[PDB]
Amino acid sequence: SGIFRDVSLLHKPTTQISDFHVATRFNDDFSRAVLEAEVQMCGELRDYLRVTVSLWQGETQVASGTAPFGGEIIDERGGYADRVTLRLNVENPKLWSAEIPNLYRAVVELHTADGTLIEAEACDVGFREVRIENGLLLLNGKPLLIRGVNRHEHHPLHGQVMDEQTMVQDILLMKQNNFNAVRCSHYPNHPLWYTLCDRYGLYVVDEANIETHGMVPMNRLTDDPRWLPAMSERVTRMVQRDRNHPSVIIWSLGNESGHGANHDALYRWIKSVDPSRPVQYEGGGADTTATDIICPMYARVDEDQPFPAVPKWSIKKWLSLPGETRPLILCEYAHAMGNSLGGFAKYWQAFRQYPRLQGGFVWDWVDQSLIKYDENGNPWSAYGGDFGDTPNDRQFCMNGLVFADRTPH
Amino acid sequence: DEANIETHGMVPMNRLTDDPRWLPAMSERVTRMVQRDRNHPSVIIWSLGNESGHGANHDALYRWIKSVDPSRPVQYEGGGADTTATDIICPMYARVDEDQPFPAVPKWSIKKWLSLPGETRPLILCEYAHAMGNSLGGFAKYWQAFRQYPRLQGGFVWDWVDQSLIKYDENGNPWSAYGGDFGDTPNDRQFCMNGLVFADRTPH
Ligand SMILES: [Mg+2]
Ligand SMILES: [Mg+2]
Ligand code: NA
Ligand code: NA
Ligand code: NA
Ligand code: NA
Repeated sequence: SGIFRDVSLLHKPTTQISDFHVATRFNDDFSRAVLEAEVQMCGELRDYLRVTVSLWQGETQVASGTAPFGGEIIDERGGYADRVTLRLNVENPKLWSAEIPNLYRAVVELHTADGTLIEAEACDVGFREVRIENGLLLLNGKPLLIRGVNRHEHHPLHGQVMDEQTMVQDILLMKQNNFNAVRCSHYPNHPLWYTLCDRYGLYVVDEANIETHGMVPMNRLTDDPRWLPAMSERVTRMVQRDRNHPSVIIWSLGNESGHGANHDALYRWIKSVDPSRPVQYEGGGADTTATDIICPMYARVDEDQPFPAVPKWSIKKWLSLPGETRPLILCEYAHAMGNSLGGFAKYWQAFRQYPRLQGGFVWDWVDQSLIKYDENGNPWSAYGGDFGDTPNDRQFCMNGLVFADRTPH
Repeated sequence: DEANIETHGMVPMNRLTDDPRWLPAMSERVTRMVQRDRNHPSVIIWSLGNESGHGANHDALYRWIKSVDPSRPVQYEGGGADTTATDIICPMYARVDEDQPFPAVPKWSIKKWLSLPGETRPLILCEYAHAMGNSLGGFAKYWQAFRQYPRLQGGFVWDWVDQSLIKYDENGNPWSAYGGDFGDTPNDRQFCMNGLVFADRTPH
């Protein structure tokens, strides 16, 4: 517990950019795109106001548009007098992917028409399309093969406080070891994480901070309308914060909270507000109505585990169950606890052989061990119960491909 | 119940089946079988023939059947086993786990075939486990997969009975003959003997 992420003070003008969303849509062969930027303002609404959105590739300005406020009519009462949508055409855009993280810079200027900049906001933009078609998850029209890992935010001396050095150290090692994707198990990450994945190039599953694993049954709260408000905020606020990062390719509704009607309501909310990314969620059997991707945890390659209600079928068998057509990407597989990873090659042979098996996220990146000091003051790696904590789950916190100090296992 | 149409020896295999001038001749082989056998309850699926590639005539006859007799699915393996002329993926000799990616008409592992993008049909092999001589090795692998995958609904082994013919030696004693034993040439030698049983019905 604690104030474990940054604290900052931000000055905004009274008339200000209160939100902005960037979208990139393409023609059939990705040789042409339209960047659309919806900008909202708060404060003093007057006809002299304008928004200019400009797009840059390095020091070159590739496109630019300026418009006054006032969006299209949307209903019988008119439109949003406090919003404007700019549409910029971009020819032959450089596309973003984890393989080549090409980025542009969009600068959003709020200004008077006669030239006074009130304030400017901005973001890195990655031109890419994410869509599931005919049972395949495609990025820029090609089927991805997810070489992923789940990564908690953990430092053996600082706990849950993340620092830039550590995050960079982690991304370098991930890429050096042929990973191309990371799942934010199980909550939104420190904001710099997304910037780093956008820039170095990693596909990201951004996940709402909702996990109620200890309830019995697991959906007791998620199926209860009284908890819809608290859950809604964890999903909606994450989307509002991270929707313009190109690294985020899939939204997740949280983890191990069964399948409740509140997940269905929230799945639909995100599909309405952000049609650019698929939404996934493993709870309730990994292939419920609240997921666009079959995303089991620890389903085996050939072996079925037919538990009642929530069986974990062989992944090859799961894809062809009667009526199923979605792609399957394990949200967790190959639990790397201790001397583990036995059978890892079996998963990769399957992924390469079956088109709709598009990979998965290993559990997990780094052991959650903490540093303790002995009588002589020498450091040593501690696990559950080592701090007097009880009940505890002992070494179950160490499931990493790397030790807490980032030395590889 | 399968129409008497097989043009395996043409090059390419659908040379006649894609030619409209052969539509009439083919149509009769399909329509007159349906007219004759459509009241038999044992017939559960109609087949458009065998190893004749995939031609427009097949599509035409597939729809004829579906229109006159909706009570039975229609299958046909030619042209890759999953064409528009078949309601069942019905490959011949596709293996359980191993793909055989031949050009144009690949034979995918049956487990993978079910799940190719967009595919939803059931899979029943029209022929599998070629029982020629000392054979049937790996037969259990097919059955373990059929029981594990709902959409893998079985198959028809190739085949029941060896096509050997009896000949008699100098002393008048009978012996089992195969291709070339009658002076026939060219011939395909023992490839006519692929059965689970000998010609006289003694089992292999
Ligand atoms: Mg305990
Ligand atoms: Mg010969
Ligand atoms: Na694949
Ligand atoms: Na754990
Ligand atoms: Na089956
Ligand atoms: Na034969």
